[PDB]
Amino acid sequence: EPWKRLPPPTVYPVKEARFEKYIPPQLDGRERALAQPPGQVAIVIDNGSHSVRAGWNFEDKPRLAIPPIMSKYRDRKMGKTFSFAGSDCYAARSHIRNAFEAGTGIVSNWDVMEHVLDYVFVKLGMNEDMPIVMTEAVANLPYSRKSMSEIIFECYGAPSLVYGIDSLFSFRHNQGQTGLVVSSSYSATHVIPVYNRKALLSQAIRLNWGGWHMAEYMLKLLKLKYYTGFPGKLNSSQTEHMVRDFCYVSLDYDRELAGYLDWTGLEDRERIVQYPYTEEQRDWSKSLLHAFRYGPRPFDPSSQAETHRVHLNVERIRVPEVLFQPAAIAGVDQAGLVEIAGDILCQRLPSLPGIQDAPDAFLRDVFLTGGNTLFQNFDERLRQGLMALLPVGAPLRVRRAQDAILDAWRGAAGWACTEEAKAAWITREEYLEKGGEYIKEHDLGNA
Amino acid sequence: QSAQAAHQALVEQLDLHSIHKTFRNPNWRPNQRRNKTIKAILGESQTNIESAPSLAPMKHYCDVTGLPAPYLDPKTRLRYHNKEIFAMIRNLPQGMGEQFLEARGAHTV
Ligand SMILES: Nc1ncnc2c1ncn2[C@@H]1O[C@H](COP(=O)(O)OP(=O)(O)OP(=O)(O)O)[C@@H](O)[C@H]1O
Ligand SMILES: [Mg+2]
Repeated sequence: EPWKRLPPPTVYPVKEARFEKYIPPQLDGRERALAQPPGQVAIVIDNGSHSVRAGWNFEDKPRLAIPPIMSKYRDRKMGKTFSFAGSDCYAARSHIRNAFEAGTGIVSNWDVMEHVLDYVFVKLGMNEDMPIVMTEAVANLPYSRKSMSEIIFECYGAPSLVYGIDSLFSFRHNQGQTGLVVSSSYSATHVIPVYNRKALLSQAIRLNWGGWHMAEYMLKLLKLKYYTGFPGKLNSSQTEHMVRDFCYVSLDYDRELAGYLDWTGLEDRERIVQYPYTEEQRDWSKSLLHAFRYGPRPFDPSSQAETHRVHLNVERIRVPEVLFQPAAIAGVDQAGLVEIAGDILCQRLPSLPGIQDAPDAFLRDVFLTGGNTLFQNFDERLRQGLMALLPVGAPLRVRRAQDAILDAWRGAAGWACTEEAKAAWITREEYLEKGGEYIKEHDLGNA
Repeated sequence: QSAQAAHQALVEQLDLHSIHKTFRNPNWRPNQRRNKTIKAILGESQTNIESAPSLAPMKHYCDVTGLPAPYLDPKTRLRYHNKEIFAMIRNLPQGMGEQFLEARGAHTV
């Protein structure tokens, strides 16, 4: 029988978000900042919903990358409050709160956010004054911008602040002159047309699907697959690492899907992650649900090693495909990524009367940004989808950002002290005049 | 035990609460109601108008396995790939059918 002939399975330990080590305040950073020329220093904060990334504009990478979470509690066995605001918070009692409203790009728990900023400035080595460049969401809400502005000016006393968009910093860092920027991120997915280095934000679209939604959806699927009761504790922190490690975009979904559970070759369409177990003529071989749940091998509940493992199978491809088929696969009731990009390129930009050489000028650089684009074949899937919509022989190119996570911070850092940026800075006195809803409109920021 | 003492030493080393943030303005204290929800922030308006619906025909997938589904069960409203999965679907525990709809974000509650 085939299962007698198959090799022993290869199995991956479950990964999760974990604390690894303490990092002290980086006092050499404060020293270097005081050594730079005047007006050529800023603190740069890519306020990402998955990671807050922070560092000095004069450096090539962030010094900090931490989740936007706090844990604060009183230890009843010691009588003192403890507070943690990054990966020091182990994501060991996990009283976690998150600055962001879950599944959105918008900050809403300002107490967590203010504790997160406290951690940032402590670990940047500030002890008593520096310009701050901060990324915000596309179309970030005025009330949210006000609250963040109040914190930066009135609590921390910072001299100057500017808000840009992480997507657009990433585009300019990769020499983006004109193009269609496609961002898929933890919070969301965006398509933004950029014309002569200025984003046409009135033409941008948000999908409301992203890396957070994939981890949550992957969790729903696993809890359904093992609804008989998986003995391990399923957390979306684990399913995030599954989506990163194992999922990929299909080049031909229906043709790849319909054969995916075929008993031949399922031996390595499946992938197996093991949870840490506590060690002590019609049958399964013709059933589909055994293949779905347990793959090409016999199963016994006697083995603690063969319980406490999940077999991914169809969700290897079914999870990324929600971006392309949102209503079909997850009821998201929104146009797919290819249909969104197609609508912009085909309908909007040729109609928009100020533009010249549309779509063709944009087709020459469709640009991919944000971590949730890093799936394999994401580019080729997007290219082939657009190629069917664009006129024959259109010079479509799809291009990935270099280092598509940190690169958005590098764009902000390189931009931070340019004259275009310093024209966009708001000073505290301008804030005290105008209040925190006011902004200098500029190429890389909201209206 | 030293392991527990070392854990306490690490927990102290990680703690931010013991540290006086010299850069904080002590006089400033927030409005405690500032943590509004997005629903409230939007509703206070009376640009998050970037959402995009669709009109393309929708392909049908199996609620249990995600394989393509030829069939829709008129009872459970679940989509299913084959008669083996139909056998499962009507043998589900009392609340499980609603959970399969919830993964589509369909509901009948
Ligand atoms: N190699 C990878 N392949 C697939 N997904 C990945 C990979 N690396 C990270 N991700 C996922 O992509 C997301 C990271 O996105 P990113 O860090 O660019 O967003 P962000 O700036 O934190 O968020 P946002 O702008 O939405 O507020 C996470 O969901 C993460 O799990
Ligand atoms: Mg981001």
